[PDB]
Amino acid sequence: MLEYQNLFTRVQVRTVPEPGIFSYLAGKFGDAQIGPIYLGWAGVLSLIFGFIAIEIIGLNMWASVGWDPVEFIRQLPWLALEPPPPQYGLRVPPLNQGGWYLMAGFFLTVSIILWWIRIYRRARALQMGSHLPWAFASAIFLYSTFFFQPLLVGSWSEMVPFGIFPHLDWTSAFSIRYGNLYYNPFHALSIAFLYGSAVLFAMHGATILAVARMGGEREIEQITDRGTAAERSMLFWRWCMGFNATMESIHRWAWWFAVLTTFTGGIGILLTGTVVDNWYLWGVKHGLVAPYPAQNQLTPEQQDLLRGRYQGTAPDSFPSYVV
Amino acid sequence: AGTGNCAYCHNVAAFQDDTLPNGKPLYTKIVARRMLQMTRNINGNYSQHVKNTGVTCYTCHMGKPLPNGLWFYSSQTDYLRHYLDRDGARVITQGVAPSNANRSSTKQAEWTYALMISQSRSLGVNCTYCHNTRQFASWREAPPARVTAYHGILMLRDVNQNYLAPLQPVYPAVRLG
Amino acid sequence: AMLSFEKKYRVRGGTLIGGDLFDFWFGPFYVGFFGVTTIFFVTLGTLLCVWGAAMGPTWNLWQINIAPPDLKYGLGLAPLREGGLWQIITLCALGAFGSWALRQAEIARKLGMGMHIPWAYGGAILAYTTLVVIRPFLLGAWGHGFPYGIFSHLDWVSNVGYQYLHFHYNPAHMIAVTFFFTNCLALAMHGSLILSVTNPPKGTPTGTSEQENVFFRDLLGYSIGAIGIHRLGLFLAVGAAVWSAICIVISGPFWTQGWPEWWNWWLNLPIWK
Amino acid sequence: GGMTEEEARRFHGYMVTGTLGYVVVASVAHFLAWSWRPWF
Amino acid sequence: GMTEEEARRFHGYMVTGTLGYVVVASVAHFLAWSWRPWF
Amino acid sequence: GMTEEEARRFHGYMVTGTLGYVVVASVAHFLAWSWRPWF
Amino acid sequence: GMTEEEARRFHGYMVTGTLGYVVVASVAHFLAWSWRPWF
Amino acid sequence: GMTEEEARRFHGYMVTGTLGYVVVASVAHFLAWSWRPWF
Amino acid sequence: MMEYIDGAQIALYAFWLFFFGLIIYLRREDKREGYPLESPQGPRDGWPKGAPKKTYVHRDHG
Amino acid sequence: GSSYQQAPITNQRRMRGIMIQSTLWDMDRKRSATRQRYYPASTPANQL
Amino acid sequence: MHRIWLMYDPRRVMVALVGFLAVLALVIHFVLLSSQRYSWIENGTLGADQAPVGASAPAAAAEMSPLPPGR
Amino acid sequence: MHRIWLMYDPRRVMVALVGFLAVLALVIHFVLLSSQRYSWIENGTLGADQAPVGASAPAA
Amino acid sequence: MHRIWLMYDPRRVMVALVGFLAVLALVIHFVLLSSQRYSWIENGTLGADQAPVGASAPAA
Amino acid sequence: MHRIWLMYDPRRVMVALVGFLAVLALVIHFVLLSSQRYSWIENGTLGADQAPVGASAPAAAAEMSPLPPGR
Amino acid sequence: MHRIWLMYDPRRVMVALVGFLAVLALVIHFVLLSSQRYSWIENGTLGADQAPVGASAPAA
Ligand SMILES: CCCCCCCCCCCCCC(=O)OC[C@H](COP(=O)(O)OCC(O)COP(=O)(O)OC[C@@H](COC(=O)CCCCCCCCCCCCC)OC(=O)CCCCCCCCCCCCC)OC(=O)CCCCCCCCCCCCC
Ligand code: BCL
Ligand code: BCL
Ligand SMILES: CC[C@H]1c2cc3[nH]c4c(c3C)C(=O)[C@H](C(=O)OC)c4c3nc(cc4[nH]c(cc(n2)[C@@H]1C)c(C(C)=O)c4C)[C@@H](C)[C@@H]3CCC(=O)OC/C=C(\C)CCC[C@H](C)CCC[C@H](C)CCCC(C)C
Ligand SMILES: CC[C@H]1c2cc3[nH]c4c(c3C)C(=O)[C@H](C(=O)OC)c4c3nc(cc4[nH]c(cc(n2)[C@@H]1C)c(C(C)=O)c4C)[C@@H](C)[C@@H]3CCC(=O)OC/C=C(\C)CCC[C@H](C)CCC[C@H](C)CCCC(C)C
Ligand SMILES: *[C@H]1O[C@H](CO)[C@@H](O[C@@H]2O[C@@H](C)[C@H](O)[C@@H](O)[C@H]2O)[C@H](O)[C@@H]1O[C@H]1O[C@H](C(=O)O)[C@@H](O[C@H]2O[C@H](CO)[C@@H](O)[C@H](O)[C@H]2NC(C)=O)[C@H](OC(C)=O)[C@H]1OC(C)=O
Ligand SMILES: *[C@H]1O[C@H](CO)[C@@H](O[C@@H]2O[C@@H](C)[C@H](O)[C@@H](O)[C@H]2O)[C@H](O)[C@@H]1O[C@H]1O[C@H](C(=O)O)[C@@H](O[C@H]2O[C@H](CO)[C@@H](O)[C@H](O)[C@H]2NC(C)=O)[C@H](OC(C)=O)[C@H]1OC(C)=O
Ligand SMILES: COC(C)(C)C/C=C/C(C)=C/C=C/C(C=O)=C/C=C/C(C)=C/C=C/C=C(C)/C=C/C=C(\C)CC/C=C(C)/C=C/C=C(\C)C(=O)O
Ligand SMILES: COC(C)(C)C/C=C/C(C)=C/C=C/C(C=O)=C/C=C/C(C)=C/C=C/C=C(C)/C=C/C=C(\C)CC/C=C(C)/C=C/C=C(\C)C(=O)O
Ligand SMILES: COC(C)(C)C/C=C/C(C)=C/C=C/C(C)=C/C=C/C(C)=C/C=C\C=C(C)\C=C\C=C(C)\C=C\C=C(C)\C=C\CC(C)(C)OC
Ligand SMILES: CCCCCCCCCCCCO[C@@H]1O[C@H](CO)[C@@H](O[C@H]2O[C@H](CO)[C@@H](O)[C@H](O)[C@H]2O)[C@H](O)[C@H]1O
Ligand SMILES: [Fe+3]
Repeated sequence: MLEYQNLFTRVQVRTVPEPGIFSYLAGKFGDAQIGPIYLGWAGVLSLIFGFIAIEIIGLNMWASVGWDPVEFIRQLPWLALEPPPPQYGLRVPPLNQGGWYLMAGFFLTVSIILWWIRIYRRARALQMGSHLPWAFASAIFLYSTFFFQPLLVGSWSEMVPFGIFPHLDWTSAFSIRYGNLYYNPFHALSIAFLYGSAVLFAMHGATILAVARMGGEREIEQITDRGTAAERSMLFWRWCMGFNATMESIHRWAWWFAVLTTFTGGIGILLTGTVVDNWYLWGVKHGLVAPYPAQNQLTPEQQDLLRGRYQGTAPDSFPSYVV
Repeated sequence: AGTGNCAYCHNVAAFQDDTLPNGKPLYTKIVARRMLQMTRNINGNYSQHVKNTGVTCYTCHMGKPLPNGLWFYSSQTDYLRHYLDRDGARVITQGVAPSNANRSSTKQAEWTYALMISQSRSLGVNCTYCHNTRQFASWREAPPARVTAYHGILMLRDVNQNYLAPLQPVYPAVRLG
Repeated sequence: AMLSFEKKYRVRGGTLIGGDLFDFWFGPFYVGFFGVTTIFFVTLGTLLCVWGAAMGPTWNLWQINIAPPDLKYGLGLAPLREGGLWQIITLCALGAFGSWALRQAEIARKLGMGMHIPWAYGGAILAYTTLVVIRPFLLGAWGHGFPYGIFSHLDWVSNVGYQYLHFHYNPAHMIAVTFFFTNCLALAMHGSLILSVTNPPKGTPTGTSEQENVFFRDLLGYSIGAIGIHRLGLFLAVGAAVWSAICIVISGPFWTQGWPEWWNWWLNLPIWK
Repeated sequence: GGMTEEEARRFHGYMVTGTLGYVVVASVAHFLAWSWRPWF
Repeated sequence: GMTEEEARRFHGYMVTGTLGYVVVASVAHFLAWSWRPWF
Repeated sequence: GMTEEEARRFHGYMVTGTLGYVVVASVAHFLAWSWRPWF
Repeated sequence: GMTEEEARRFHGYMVTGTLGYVVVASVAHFLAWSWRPWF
Repeated sequence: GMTEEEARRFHGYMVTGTLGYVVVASVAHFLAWSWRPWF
Repeated sequence: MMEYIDGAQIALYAFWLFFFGLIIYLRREDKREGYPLESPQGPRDGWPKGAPKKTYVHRDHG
Repeated sequence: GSSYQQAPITNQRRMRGIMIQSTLWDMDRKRSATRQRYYPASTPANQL
Repeated sequence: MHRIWLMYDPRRVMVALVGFLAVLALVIHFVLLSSQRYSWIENGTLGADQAPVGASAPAAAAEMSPLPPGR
Repeated sequence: MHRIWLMYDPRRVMVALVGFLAVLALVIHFVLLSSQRYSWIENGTLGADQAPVGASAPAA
Repeated sequence: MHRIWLMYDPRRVMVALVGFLAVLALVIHFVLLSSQRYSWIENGTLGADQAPVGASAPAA
Repeated sequence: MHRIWLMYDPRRVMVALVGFLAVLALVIHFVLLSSQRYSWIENGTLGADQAPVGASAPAAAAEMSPLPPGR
Repeated sequence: MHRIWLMYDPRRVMVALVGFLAVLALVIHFVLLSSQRYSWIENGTLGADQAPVGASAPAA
């Protein structure tokens, strides 16, 4: 699309030899190799473990449509590799009843951890702060609660199924089971930071593009040697809303809002079914729930008649009614 | 059976007979006799569901021998068995803290959710017809239709267990699952 | 009070309306004509929210609930005690949000900046206007708007979702969620990269655009560049709100069944029907 | 980068015989299909 | 890229390899048809 | 790249390793067949 | 990179380690088969 | 990096630590076996 | 045996105390440029007081 | 249930996903896809 | 007609032609494979009279009154 | 016809061929395996007269 | 035919081969292990006379 | 045969090999641990005649139940 | 054998090894603690003759 700076409209340029003293260097910033996409030992291992995880998921999905490759594509978003049955709790389940699930979950988790090691080592080698590995750690924290919350309630059956629509079925059913997740205050906070991340990157993206013709996009120079582009960015927000960040500190606001999305998220999941089993009733207790006029009223006879039963096991027989 | 089609049920020379001249039973007449008892049982005992609208043969059959929505045994976890031999769909805890009273799985909430989509489609309504979805367990916040819906479950269990399912030996095999 | 470099920038000019009359500051804030109209709408709309709380059942902040009218009033103004007050507050909110964007355009003009910030904020205004004007208009009643209350609007979101049985299956909603999630990832990466070159381990020289370029290429396998990452953030953040506005405006006015059965077209493609 | 008219003449001869051979195989296939299970 | 001499030599292998593959597949179809005909 | 006699040397190993692999797989298949035929 | 003599030295260890590992696995399969045969 | 004599010096500790670890593990296993044998 | 106090409420105020501490920290970082403010009747620091202006050590190349 | 009896294999679903009956099979009635929903009949070779 | 290869680069056209034919051929086979009459993997050994035929028009008074299947 | 290899890089097209043939063969084997008649892993030991056949048109 | 190793770098071909053979071997074993007839971990000690076959029992 | 180490950097080969062997060994142990016949942690003390055979049925257990009692 | 430490920096191998062993030990302890037979925190004082055993085969 068209753009409000000339910079790459036309007369883009080719470094025919490498940049770093299009093309790329083959050399080192200190001891860090600069040419290929970095892996190291942890990157290589992460790809092997993660490949087998994805391969187990795909093969179980494909087996579930009876190996039919037409149905494998046609039905793909409905397919899943599913957690164990509830009766097993934390015991090892049968291979076709969640044993492959826990195996793929294990290999995926190791693959994620090894990818964090990779990023951590690469940040050190490039002589950079560890901000990015700890940002990624906050995402891993939320992910890990999909293991620890099932552990704390005592059943692998509560884990998230691997599958496009099936994991969204789980997301809805989790909120249904625990009495409406909107009344989980850490879910509410996690949304506040999720929305705030879109607010900040909209504001910051627009701000830097609004001064890009004055070099505002060269943020490292503007941080170390403040130009008029940084000054105008500070003054716009000060005049708009009464206060402002700096060119450096807006990236701290950005960092924390993103990080706090998954951090508060993880706490809300860990609290669910361990401390609070019905968040709406917790909302009533602590005064979150707005009153509405009653839509129906039960007699005492209906209060006993309309009590249900908690859901049990499926029938394992096909009864004849011959009589 | 279509108007004037007494031959669908009867040996039309001998309306009192429950068999053909060959001695083979007029299965359609034997079924229809049970369908009368079933219709009286619906209109009489399940007024909390059908009220003064009631049902007649036309409600299911609509001019045809086969009603819609016929179902048969398949999987154990088939949710339609809520209308036959199963009982209990509740999964929500009636208290703040976890307890031993409710140990329902998130898979059991998925099963209730599947069942409730079927009911919504069966009536062409959405969940808010019977619930305030801020708390699915609540009856006070739900419309009164939720109470009628519950009696519909109890009615179907009686209809299926006592009338439809025991007709198994009467039907020809082409009608069976 | 002023930043130690600020006074130099406080010139006249750049106003869209009103000339020099409102072209002045109040503390840190620039005023301008749309500053005046902002404070008018903010004050009126806020005081009517306080009145809505006063005539409601409680002062508890979480529980206050200023509901829209019944659907039977259609596109008319209800009695104020029956949702009409929600309608007046909605007109105040539209006036405030519009004034705020136009005031930002005056500020950007006065500093010689591009208009990017007003237009980005336009994406939020679009989503709001879709929720309370456009979708309720296409449905034929203002009562389809969401109530103004911190938790009572979450009850509205819940019930609107389940009006379509399984709102996760809404295709535009899946796109909007993907933008919101990818935006949060991109914000974490960009924030971390800038901070990690400007704040290296103790006793290490300050980093460079080359180091962040190299690290970003190791993360995504390509080099976005400094202008590109800000373009991408703006695209993701604003695109999220635009796809949000789409996903709600199609729900009801255009699609009325459950969202899962929308996917029937995919199952029926002739290559595999 | 180009194509001479003389080179095009040579290429076009192959292009025609390839197309014709393909059309012939497709024609035999359809008649096998038709005699197995006619669609009209 | 290739000289016409390379193209001439490559074509000889490429054609022979293609026809060898088709021959092997022909026996595979002969064996499959003998075991369970599809018409 | 590599020299043509160096490619000759490499090809001998590829052919040998392939033949070794095919031999092992042939014995594996025949064991499997004797254990539980699939036709 | 690596020299031919260095590659030859490495290959001796690499072959010997591979074959030693396969022997240990052969014994573990002997023990497993004796405890609970799978055919 | 290390010299080859430094690598030989390090290796003697590495072998010793590995042996010490295996010894402690073997005692731990024989205790576990005596408390509750798995075969 | 506390009826009203529960673990989720305890956690939430733990977060609030952290969060307001974070906002104080972020506003100190926001003030490393352009502060102290200028006004009549002299300089102004706002609240919280800003952290000092920050010098950055360049890489040598000689 | 006090104990579990296995269904015949032709009554066992290949797809373990819990909502699939409502979210897919309620609208999908392709014949080949319907057949794939259950495991096929399986018998010891003795009994053929 | 060979002048057409002066106007369009045969490197582009041969690739485009092969891609077009490959996709078309695949589409037609999968359409047929998903039909009932030409599901040839399952039913290819049926004779032409035995093969499925899609439903006709009612081809009658379109009003008829039924009789039960024999018990 | 060998001049076709002057138009197209033989290295690029030969890789494109092998990639195409591999995927095509895999699709065909899995189409067969998931059919009733050619589910040969489960039913390969059946004789040809015993193997499944899809439904005919309904008899008169 | 050793001149194909002039045409393609054996470093790339031999990696692509090993990758293809590893993935293919995993797929075939997973298919067999998911079958009834070759569920060999659970049933490998059954004789061929009583291993499962994908056919219905006789007499309807 | 040793010239394969001129062709590939052994520092990279050994990492990939160890990763491959680790993943393969872990897969096989978890496969066996999930089987009936070889669930050795629960049933390893059974004699070879007493160990399961058959039990290839896909649903050996009930899919749907409450969680075990939670004290 | 020692020349492996010229090929791989022992600073790194030792750290990788210690982490590998820690994760492996955690996995095995967790697998046992989750088991019925070896849930030693609850059942550790049971005698070997009293500890759970997985079901013997009816082979049905
Ligand atoms: C939930 C997750 C997401 C939630 C997301 C939440 C994000 C929150 C972002 C907003 C926070 C920053 C706001 C800010 O710094 O504004 C500048 C202003 C003044 O300081 P200054 O700018 O450095 O100096 C200028 C001033 O000294 C001289 O200026 P001048 O003479 O020209 O003008 C007059 C003065 C008069 O002061 C005021 O009028 C402001 C009084 C009200 C400030 C309330 C701030 C919000 C507190 C929120 C925390 C909590 C309060 C309970 O200065 C001004 O005119 C400045 C006008 C600034 C207007 C800012 C309005 C922001 C409203 C934010 C509403 C947020 C709603 C969520 O600062 C302050 O007054 C102090 C604020 C310090 C941060 C709050 C920390 C609270 C920690 C906990 C309690 C601490 C007790 C000691
Ligand atoms: C009916 C549905 C329920 C509901 C149920 C849930 C549930 C259940 C959860 C959330 C959660 C979240 N919900 Mg909610 N949610 C609802 C309504 C909403 C609404 C709304 C407008 O109505 C919004 C905006 C949100 C918003 C949010 C987010 C704030 C939060 C997720 C944070 C995040 O970044 O996650 C996205 C980020 C991640 C998942 C992190 C992933 C990181 C890992 C490391 C990535 C690994 C990738 C790997 C390498 C490769 C994978 C390969 C494949 C396996 C093949 N919800 C209603 C009430 N919501 C979560 C939460 O935190 O709750 C407190 C959560 O668990
Ligand atoms: C480079 C040499 C030529 C060649 C030269 C010959 C000669 C010469 C003869 C044949 C003959 C035959 N070839 Mg030729 N043939 C070639 C390529 C092929 C290809 C192919 C896929 O490219 C195929 C399917 C065939 C197939 C055939 C058969 C129809 C026939 C004998 C059986 C046979 O297959 O033996 C197995 C052979 C192959 C699979 C091909 C590869 C082996 C060599 C190149 C050919 C067999 C040589 C034969 C033993 C010579 C005997 C001569 C005596 C005087 C009798 N050839 C190559 C390109 N072929 C014979 C014939 O016409 O019989 C009626 C014959 O005399
Ligand atoms: C702060 C919270 C947000 C966040 C942050 C975040 N995520 C991150 C990071 C950060 C800061 C990273 O640095 C990290 C990253 O790498 O980013 C590019 C990551 C990441 N976030 C990811 C995803 C992700 N993040 C999400 C969300 C979020 N991330 C939050 C919104 C989501 C959502 C919303 O669901 C997802 C899906 C990944 C893209 C990435 C971590 C990648 C990773 O761990 O990969 C592990 C490896 C595999 C799964 C294996 C892949 C296998 C190949 C496909 C096989 C190819 C063959 C192979 C070569 C064979 C082997 C041969 C060997 C010899 C090599
Ligand atoms: C592009 C899409 C994203 C976006 C971007 C964005 N938002 C922006 C901007 C940008 C680029 C600004 O420049 C602008 C700004 O100045 O930020 C500091 C703004 C802004 N985004 C804001 C909020 C906000 N943005 C949100 C979302 C989004 N913002 C999107 C995700 C949300 C969500 C999802 O909930 C919120 C709450 C403000 C902080 C600010 C706009 C300030 C403004 O308009 O001020 C004038 C008006 C008032 C101060 C008060 C008006 C009071 C009313 C008259 C009465 C109340 C009516 C109201 C409807 C009641 C609702 C009650 C609730 C409980 C429902
Ligand atoms: C087949 O058996 C299963 C397992 O019992 C039945 O499912 C039960 O009921 C469901 C509500 C629930 O979902 C499920 O968890 C399970 O509890 C299924 O409905 C079929 O039921 C018939 O067979 C039952 C059986 O188990 O054999 C039988 O039960 C009664 O008889 C047996 C044998 O004497 C005895 O063990 C049971 O305790 C006994 N139970 C009761 C409640 O009487 C059913 O008979 C009756 C009257 O329930 C059968 O039901 C019918 C209508 O035939
Ligand atoms: C069908 O069969 C039932 C058999 O019960 C007949 O019912 C009889 O007549 C009813 C009026 C009465 O209520 C009932 O108790 C019973 O007495 C019914 O009428 C139909 O009858 C025809 O088929 C009969 C059948 O069973 O095959 C046949 O009955 C006669 O022949 C059988 C042997 O084939 C013998 O067992 C019966 O006892 C015998 N009955 C008599 C009364 O002769 C009927 O034939 C005759 C003559 O009645 C059939 O009726 C006709 C008109 O074809
Ligand atoms: C469920 O069932 C479904 C899936 C449905 C059914 C369908 C299945 C399908 C479609 C299958 C298709 C299979 C297939 C297709 O082609 C299979 C193809 C198989 C092939 C080709 C195997 C080839 C193996 C070759 C090997 C192992 C070679 C080893 C070489 C070695 C060891 C030597 C290395 C070099 C050395 C040592 C020294 C060099 C010298 C140097 C460097 C010097 O000197 O410098
Ligand atoms: C799903 O299945 C499930 C259920 C999980 C089951 C299956 C499990 C499986 C598959 C397990 C596999 C296990 C395994 C595979 O190999 C396990 C392999 C284990 C190994 C190799 C352990 C090795 C340990 C070695 C140690 C501890 C060494 C310590 C050394 C020390 C202390 C000395 C350091 C040097 C010093 C101090 C000198 C400095 C001098 C210097 C510098 C100088 O002098 O210069
Ligand atoms: C031939 O190759 C093929 C064609 C098969 C390759 C193709 C594959 C395809 C098409 C794959 C498709 C994959 C898709 C679509 C995947 C979708 C995945 C989604 C959407 C997943 C969403 C959420 C999943 C979550 C949150 C899972 C979390 C699991 C966790 C945290 C599990 C942890 C397990 C641990 C830590 C340990 C387990 C082991 C035990 C319990 C024993 O502890 C030691
Ligand atoms: C070597 C570790 C193997 C672990 C597996 C179990 C032990 C099996 C082998 C034990 C015997 C020693 O094994 C043998 O060691 C010698 C050196 O000592 C290696 O010898 C290798 O390096 C030496 C120089 O150091 C060269 O001269 C020789 O040509 C080369 O093969 C052999 O490659 C290996 O076969
Ligand atoms: Fe930036």
